[PDB]
Amino acid sequence: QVQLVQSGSELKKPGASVKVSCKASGYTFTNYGMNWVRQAPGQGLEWMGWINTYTGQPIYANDFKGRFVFSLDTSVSTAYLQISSLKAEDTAVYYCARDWGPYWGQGTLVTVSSASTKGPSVFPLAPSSGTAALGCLVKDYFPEPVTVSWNSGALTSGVHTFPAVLQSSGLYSLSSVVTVPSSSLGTQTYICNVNHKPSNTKVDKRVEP
Amino acid sequence: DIVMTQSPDSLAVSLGERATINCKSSQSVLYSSNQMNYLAWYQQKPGQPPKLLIYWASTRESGVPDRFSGSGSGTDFTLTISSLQAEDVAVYYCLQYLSSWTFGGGTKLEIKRTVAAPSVFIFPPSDEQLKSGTASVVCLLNNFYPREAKVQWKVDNALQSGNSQESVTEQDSKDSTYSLSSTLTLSKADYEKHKLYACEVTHQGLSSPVTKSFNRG
Repeated sequence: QVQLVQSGSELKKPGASVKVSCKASGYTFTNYGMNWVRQAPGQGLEWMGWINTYTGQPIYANDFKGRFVFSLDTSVSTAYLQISSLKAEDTAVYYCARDWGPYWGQGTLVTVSSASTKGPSVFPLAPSSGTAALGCLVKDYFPEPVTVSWNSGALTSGVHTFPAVLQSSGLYSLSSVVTVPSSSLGTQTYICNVNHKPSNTKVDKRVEP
Repeated sequence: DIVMTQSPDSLAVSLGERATINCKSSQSVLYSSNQMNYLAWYQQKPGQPPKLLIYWASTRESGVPDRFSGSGSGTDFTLTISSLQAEDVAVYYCLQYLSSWTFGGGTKLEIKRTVAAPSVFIFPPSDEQLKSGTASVVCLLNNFYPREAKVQWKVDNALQSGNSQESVTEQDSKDSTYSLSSTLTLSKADYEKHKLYACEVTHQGLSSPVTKSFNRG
């Protein structure tokens, strides 16, 4: 029943401001306080503070005064996080989390960077020559993330999608692969389905010997 | 000013064994009045929010399997996975919520299994790529354990430095192995100035190294 649904990813340039929303449903909004929590990539969970959803009074952890403001719109049961003067190291997933019980938002990625939105290029890694591995290379996209499936998500077994790497171009890159029977190759078709939502780049490359 | 310190920071345990994570608070989280400990345990897997496992120190959240339990009191606490399963790979966090929230630093739990040799494959650059004029040669190690692996690139048997980037999948939640992709990157130019492209691999699941090469076209 209870749901906390947050706004979508944001790419921001240094100096700007951002406003993440957390919309709650399934309970009386003003009976439970709301927490904000920050997770910088690869790092631990860090409590940012709490807002009294009845009074609007915000409490900030020591490390998050100045640039951070919590607010409400009670009329649509929504909590807001506003960060101003964005820095690169504010790049993080931000989560809303309700007092009492298990309820968390799905989190909102905020990326602070000068660089521009740029969709990838997709390139096969075709098999050749028991088991034969094949894949896709997803190159020169910014920012993170991208998703990948195999055969519109019919082939999930055996799939291995790799963590992105930041190249010294300041653009990301990653590979996705899968191992299959080497008899299947002529008979069976294999398509990697690639999506990068920040630039709308959606691609269904075929991969063949 | 309630500091939470978890230990160890990471931990590898064998499928079927007991996993134990510790959390210590710098002040008691036992509330005198109601004799409850204001302490929770969370499991976070990648891409996901943390999922609550245990609260009031020892009460198991609905839907959480019986193999997870929490105990302890005051300032010292334990999370116990009685019989570890492949799906339990994750980062685990303690939380005190008596006086504001403070999370522990998190504990990365991995599975320890039998040695497993990587399946090495090599993949020459695509024609489509070379048109825009860059060469990405991809070596793949597949389904090995442990994580430790060396990948040396050889161009005409000339050892490469500073032009390959590696990347490792998280441990797989079904069979407890890793996979590693190495990419050698070169200008179209440099790719034409040479012939045999090879990646050589070192591991404990190998008495001696394994190579895979192709010849440029």
